[PDB]
Amino acid sequence: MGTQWRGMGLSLMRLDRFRDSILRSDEAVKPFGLKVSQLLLSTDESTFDDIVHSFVSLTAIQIGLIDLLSCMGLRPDGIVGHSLGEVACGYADGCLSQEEAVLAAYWRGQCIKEAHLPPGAMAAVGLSWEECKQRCPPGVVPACHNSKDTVTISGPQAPVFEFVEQLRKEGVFAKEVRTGGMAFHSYFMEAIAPPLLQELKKVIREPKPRSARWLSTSIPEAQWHSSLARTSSAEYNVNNLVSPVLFQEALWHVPEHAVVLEIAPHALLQAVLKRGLKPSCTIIPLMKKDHRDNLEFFLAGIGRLHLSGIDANPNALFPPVEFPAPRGTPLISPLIKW
Repeated sequence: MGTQWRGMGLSLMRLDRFRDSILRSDEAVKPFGLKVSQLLLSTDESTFDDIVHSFVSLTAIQIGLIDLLSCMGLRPDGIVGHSLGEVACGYADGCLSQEEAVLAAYWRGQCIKEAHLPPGAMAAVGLSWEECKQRCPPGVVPACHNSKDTVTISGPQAPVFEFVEQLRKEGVFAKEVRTGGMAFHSYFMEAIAPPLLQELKKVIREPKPRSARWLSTSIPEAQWHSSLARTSSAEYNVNNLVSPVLFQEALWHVPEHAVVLEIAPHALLQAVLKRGLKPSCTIIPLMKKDHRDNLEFFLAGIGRLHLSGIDANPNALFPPVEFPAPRGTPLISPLIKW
């Protein structure tokens, strides 16, 4: 979360595949009365202010991007999700269905609102994971282990603000992240677990095993053989919501020279990936916040991908060209140089 911005995805909606995927997601979530397309074309900035709308739109956009990438034939060798979007990771891995993932995200959002818990805020802290975790005041714990340098914590706004100001007193980098006014990955969510799991079981009926490529970021590596990690069951998603995000831990398994694509409406985690990844790795945003033409940025990302040695054919994105070609098409043989 935290990447949604007003007007996101409109540029890419011009593509046939993306619009079709968005329509399918909207149909999937149709019964509840929410239209992802309506949200995307929505003009009010507050449209993404709603947690439900933000979650649904983010999941839909991630699924659409995955569909576009699969259209060209790209087959990921690894998969890593960070807090929300784990469900999108599941859909990419094949263990989940588009309708299943969309419904899961929507139900997560809905149950989140129905909790009506006290306000919760997260602030990014320049302090490392170990020092912050021990230094955390009561009611504040390590929220997400983004990287060695940067760790985020979640808790009641009062102690969170007090510790943020105290840390800023030392000069350590501090910054509050837009949490929608509510905490995550903390004891707070623990209350919401029962109803959320009930809804997911109502939604998830045939859990499928997690693939080898997918690396759970909510299940510590020592437990990756556990019952939870085996299948992307509703319980796994609930734990994903409640448990701390061990994003940094999984990064160490990224092989050298790997090409890392950031499947997201906004390339938020680019800096974290650069800091916490092997220098040989390469990063490609695939989408920029409030960019003039997100389609151009996506095409540039695909081009950079092609420059990286991976094979991707842009023709799949657009409608097929009828053949044979019209007479007068320029000769190609003269253009070849040896």
